[PDB]
Amino acid sequence: LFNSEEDVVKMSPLPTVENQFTPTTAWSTSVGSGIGNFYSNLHPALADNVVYAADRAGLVKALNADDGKEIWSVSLAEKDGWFSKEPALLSGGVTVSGGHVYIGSEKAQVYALNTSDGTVAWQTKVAGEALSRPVVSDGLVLIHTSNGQLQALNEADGAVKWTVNLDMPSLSLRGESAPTTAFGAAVVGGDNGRVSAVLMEQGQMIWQQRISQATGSTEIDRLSDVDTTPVVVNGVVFALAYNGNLTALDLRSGQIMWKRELGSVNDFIVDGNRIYLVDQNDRVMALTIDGGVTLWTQSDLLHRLLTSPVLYNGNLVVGDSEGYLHWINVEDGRFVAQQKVDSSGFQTEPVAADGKLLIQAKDGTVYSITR
Amino acid sequence: PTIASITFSGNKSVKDDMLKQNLEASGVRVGESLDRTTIADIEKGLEDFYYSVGKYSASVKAVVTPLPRNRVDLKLVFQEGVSAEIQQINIVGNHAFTTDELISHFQLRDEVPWWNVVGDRKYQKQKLAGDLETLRSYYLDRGYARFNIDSTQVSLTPDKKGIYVTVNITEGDQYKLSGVEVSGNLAGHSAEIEQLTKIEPGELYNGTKVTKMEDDIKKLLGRYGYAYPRVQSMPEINDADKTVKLRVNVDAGNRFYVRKIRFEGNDTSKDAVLRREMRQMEGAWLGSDLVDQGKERLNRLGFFETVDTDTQRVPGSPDQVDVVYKVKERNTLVPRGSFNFGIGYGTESGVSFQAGVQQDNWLGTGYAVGINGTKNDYQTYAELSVTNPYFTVDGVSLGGRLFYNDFQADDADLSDYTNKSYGTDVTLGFPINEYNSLRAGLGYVHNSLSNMQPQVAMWRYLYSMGEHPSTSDQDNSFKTDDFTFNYGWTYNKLDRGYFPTDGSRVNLTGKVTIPGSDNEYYKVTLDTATYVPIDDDHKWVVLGRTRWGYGDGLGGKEMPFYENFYAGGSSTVRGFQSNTIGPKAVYFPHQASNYDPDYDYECATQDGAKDLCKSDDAVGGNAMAVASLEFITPTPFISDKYANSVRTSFFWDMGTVWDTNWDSSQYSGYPDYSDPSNIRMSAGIALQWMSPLGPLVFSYAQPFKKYDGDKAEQFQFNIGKTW
Amino acid sequence: LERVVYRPDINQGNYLTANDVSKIRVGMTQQQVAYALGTPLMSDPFGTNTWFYVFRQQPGHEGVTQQTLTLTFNSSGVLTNIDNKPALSGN
Amino acid sequence: CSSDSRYKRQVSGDEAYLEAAPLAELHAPAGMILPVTSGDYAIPVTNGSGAVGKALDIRPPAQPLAL
Amino acid sequence: EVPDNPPNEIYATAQQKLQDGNWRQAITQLEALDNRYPFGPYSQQVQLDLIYAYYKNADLPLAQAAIDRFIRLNPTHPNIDYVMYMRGLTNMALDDSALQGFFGVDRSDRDPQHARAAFSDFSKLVRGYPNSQYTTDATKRLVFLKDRLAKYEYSVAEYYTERGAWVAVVNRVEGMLRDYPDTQATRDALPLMENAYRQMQMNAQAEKVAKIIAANSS
Repeated sequence: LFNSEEDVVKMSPLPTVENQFTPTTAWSTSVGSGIGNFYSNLHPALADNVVYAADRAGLVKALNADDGKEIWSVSLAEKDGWFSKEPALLSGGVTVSGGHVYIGSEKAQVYALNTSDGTVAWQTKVAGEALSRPVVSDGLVLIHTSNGQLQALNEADGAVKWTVNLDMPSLSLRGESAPTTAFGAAVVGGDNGRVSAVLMEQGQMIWQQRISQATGSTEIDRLSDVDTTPVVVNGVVFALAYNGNLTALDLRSGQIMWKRELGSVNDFIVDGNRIYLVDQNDRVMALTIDGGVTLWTQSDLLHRLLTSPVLYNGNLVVGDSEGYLHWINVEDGRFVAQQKVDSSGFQTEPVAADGKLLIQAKDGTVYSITR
Repeated sequence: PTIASITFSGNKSVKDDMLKQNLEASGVRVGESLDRTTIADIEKGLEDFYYSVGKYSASVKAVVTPLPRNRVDLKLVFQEGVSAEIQQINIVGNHAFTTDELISHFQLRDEVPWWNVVGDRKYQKQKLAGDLETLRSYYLDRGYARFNIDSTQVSLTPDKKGIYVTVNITEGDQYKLSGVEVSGNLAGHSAEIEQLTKIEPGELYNGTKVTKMEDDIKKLLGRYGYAYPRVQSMPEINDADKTVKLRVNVDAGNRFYVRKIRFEGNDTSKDAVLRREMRQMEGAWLGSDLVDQGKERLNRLGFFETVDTDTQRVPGSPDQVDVVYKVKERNTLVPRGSFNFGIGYGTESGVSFQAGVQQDNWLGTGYAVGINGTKNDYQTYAELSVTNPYFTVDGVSLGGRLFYNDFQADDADLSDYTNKSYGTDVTLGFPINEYNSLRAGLGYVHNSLSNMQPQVAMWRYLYSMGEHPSTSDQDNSFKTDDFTFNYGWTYNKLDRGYFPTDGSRVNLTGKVTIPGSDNEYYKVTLDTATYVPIDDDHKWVVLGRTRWGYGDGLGGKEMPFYENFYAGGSSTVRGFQSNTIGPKAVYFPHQASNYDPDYDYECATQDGAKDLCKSDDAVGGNAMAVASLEFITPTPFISDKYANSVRTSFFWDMGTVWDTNWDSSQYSGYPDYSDPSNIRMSAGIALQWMSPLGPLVFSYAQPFKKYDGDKAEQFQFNIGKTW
Repeated sequence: LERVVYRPDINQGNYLTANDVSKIRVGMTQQQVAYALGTPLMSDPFGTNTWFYVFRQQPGHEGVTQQTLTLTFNSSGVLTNIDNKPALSGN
Repeated sequence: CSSDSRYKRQVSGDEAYLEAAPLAELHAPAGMILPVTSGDYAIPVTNGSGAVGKALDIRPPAQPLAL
Repeated sequence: EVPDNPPNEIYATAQQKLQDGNWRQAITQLEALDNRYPFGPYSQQVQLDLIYAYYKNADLPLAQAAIDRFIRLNPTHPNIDYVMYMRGLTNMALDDSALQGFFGVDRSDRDPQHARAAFSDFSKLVRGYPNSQYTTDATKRLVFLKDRLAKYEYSVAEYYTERGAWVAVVNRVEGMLRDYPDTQATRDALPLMENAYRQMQMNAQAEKVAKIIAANSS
């Protein structure tokens, strides 16, 4: 009847399976019901040979990072009190320093757990929900929110040191980026297509720079650029655009170092010399830090709804929405290897440390990978 | 090139009408100028339009062809990923209520449940722009006077199909209504105004309550003719003590006078037949509720598919209004006005049919005429009625009718006779209250009968009159001549539209003869439908309808069989055959009289027994009770809900008809009709749709309970009733 | 003629409470009278500079009450004559 | 379909307007002023000799036709 | 439905279809000639033909809309007199909803609104284009239609006289004396205001209308 008159703009076939080497799923665990029908950023974290997995129910799950063995764990969901039991809508990734592991939520709460035990150490009702990954700075925590506001919090007990409004458009895509803390400054990006830098105190600025090209009258062409956490090396910042353009920038001023063709991106990483980037067409490509000059570009994961990439074990790797992982060469853009791991949905970003590759798929399960 | 054509491929789930409009809103039109460059502006604008309708993932492709004079056809082809689906709805800073409670009141939804696929979760900013106020009104009703929507936010997934909305809030706190103060140019109405305003100071302050208090103040001033008051509402807020001392401030304006009453529409209705349905008079002070009662009277008359009122201020002068009653006439001006034709076409092989007219567009001094003619069984039944519901302009009414009936009892449950009756009525209606009527009238009837089959339920009456025909025979004659008081009563209030949604209708109609007439039964009938809008808004409705009847002989002379209550008319209870329900007749034996051996005449001892013999004929019964409980629903189609307003309804029909004079001890061998204990139930769906004729109805119903007499057809088409 | 039947409480003309009436004073110009009572719902077709006010009610089949209030002006539209009558009776 | 097959100019309504009322005047006596005859509803003394819609060629006038 | 021959040929077959009274196919062909050649030199001619082609075949609302379109797009043109005349004739005939009443039904008080629109638009015509070939027909229509309006207002004044809304009655009949007093319906209506004034007991006012109507016995 009508089923065939509806349409689905194509999501392209899977590329070359044949590989330089084969990876394997060294271990995996269930974490929750999780990202479910519900897209949000909740990648896990790793430190101290322990994986701080966390999942959207509100469950937090430390795992011994070599094993599908378990470490302290809690649910932060509302104690039901003869009312409607509400899941935390746990969100904004996972971050660890010192005595605490900090995790946002899609409601007012950011929860700090301890690293020593599963108890919530401090919780703070930040200004709108903590979609962004929290980041540490040796005594601060810095956060950004669905309402575009940035918050800075005091790492012992969660009191807000300062707030800043970064403005929002109608039809944002997230109202989310992590702050990045480099050369002593914060850099953050906001869905109006702006990136702003602050002096680590008082909420007072180093600059704003505005990345807002194409300027299409329709909001859907003009979701307004950055959500992706900007990053810095040598005080050279990088920022990038859902539509609009990637750019390298100064940090000391906000001056553009250079600007690049790269829209259709929500996800990237860098290294000591290069940019690696993924796309909403799910093209994947590499550039130099100077000038942002294209090192290589390839497109065989077209519309694969890929994750953010990471540099892992001397290759690139990326997650793929049918549950795959693709390993890609540093300099060639060829596929190095591929695997199927998830079977339920996978666009939440990879995490890599201690030579472990970790992902949390949708359907609330974590997989650990090695090659 | 001129765009000598434009062609559209796909465009699923968006109406072509808004696309056709959006082309013009984008500066492209049929026969406009074009070039291959401009197509890039056209297609992105259509993407922008689809983006603007929530088709955020959409894409457009544009195809251009030269016609032989190099004129161009622009075909347009349309691509989608199923757009604006919503992952989440989220509310932040909230403490007072879990967000499921709030979103349950949104028109938006997060997860359309396995329990119900009705509705959807496609976001639309037009819906959100209302739903934020549904949130705000919920919180103000609960009473959080300092509630603010803080920088409300919408976020859409990096795959452009997904959406979720986050409404940050500060709830503040819920405040009690510790004071109300009302001041201004009240024209002395304070003694009523504050009696709207009465509250216990501990009651909860409430945005809905203050909204209705404002509307009620505008209603009171409407009543007394302050039609366009300024009405202002301001809380004094004690945040420290968390209470509202509410203030309402009113400047009544002038007392408006209705300079003209204007009816626009009415193209068949003489202006008189709308203007007599006014309560509020031109050339008098307005009463807003009086005008609304006029609107309700125009609805109750039913001649109008819509009735709308603009109390337009007069140009060039203050404090005068014209009340424009815009109307749209039902039946679209079709000739012969409201018109009747029917076929009772159902599962039965034979059928009954009907014809007629009634609308007051007729001759002379402008009396109405309405005529009806029918066949059922082998009957002929036909009547003239002549009517003036405003015999004078008080709305005292006249109606007289002259009617002829013949029955030839070839089955159709028609008990075996030849029966004729021809009759007149003259009636005067008094409206004795705004929602009421009374009726008083002469009646006459001449009833003459032949071929009379001896029939207990009939013949018990006949011999309690005397001059019965012979039993053991059928070539049998009887006659009666009658003069009567015909009398009745009504209460009517219906928020009618055309098919009512609210209010009650009750009609009571009865008679008694003049003394010593060839009958002296009294007869009473009552008829009712009460309508209620479910959720108190008129679109979703439940109905309860009842009929009741009695007749018993005054000084003997029980009610004649030829006027008993039939039921099982498809108007009265569906599924049962038009006359079938209640008592079934029992014949006395005869071998035959006036009989054809090639043809069937029941309980002839040459075809049947020689002892008191049932048939599935029904003579109705002398007493009746009927109910329908009925559940009203629309039905979308290419004739969609709004464009055609087709009504359909489930119903629990219930019926019982019986004979309070059944001698259950004497004619005892048979089902006891003295008691209603054979109640009947049928469960049914009926569908009503309207045409240059009138309202057609298709009905389905089969019994829930069915007794031996209960002849039935599981569907029947029918038309009219009109009242 | 008349019978007991629900003649629907017909109002006619204008509202004339005492506190509205006593606003009239012979010095008034029509621009003032028009907000003293509200505008006159009746006026002379035949070209006398005259205004007519009726407060009339008919609370059913029984009872009729009427104030006539006739205002006539100097041709300038400045008032000169006032007449108030509660209605007579007769048929 | 059905049609009267001739005289395609006619009113679909009735011809009657051409006879159904004289322009019957009204003449107030001395001392009275008849109220002002109110603008748009006044109509001229027309030339007269123009045709009447019994016989007028209601066929829409011809523009100059060319390309 | 219709070929895309050269526009002169499509027009020739439109012309012919109208003269044949092939009204339905004619309307479809004029609509196609409009849509396929909306800006060409025939556009005005096509708009006039559309107006007639809606008015005949009694597609009156579409005629009224095509008239609006013509005036909006071409507020100056030698035959705008014909467009306003068609505005008139359309709104006039829009009262005469069917022939079934011919044996006696007085329609004069069914609805004023379209009669009043017809009148005011014929007024614009007769005042603006008195040299038109339509002007006499316009005037005869205006006289009838003005008396028809007066009949509707008189029907309202009758109703209110029978209800006894005597302020309503006087105000209506004074309205008729300001607007279109030179009508038979008003000359018959004035006794009804005399009655209205005298029932309202203002005999010193009523005698003025009594003297007026007595002086209009002749």
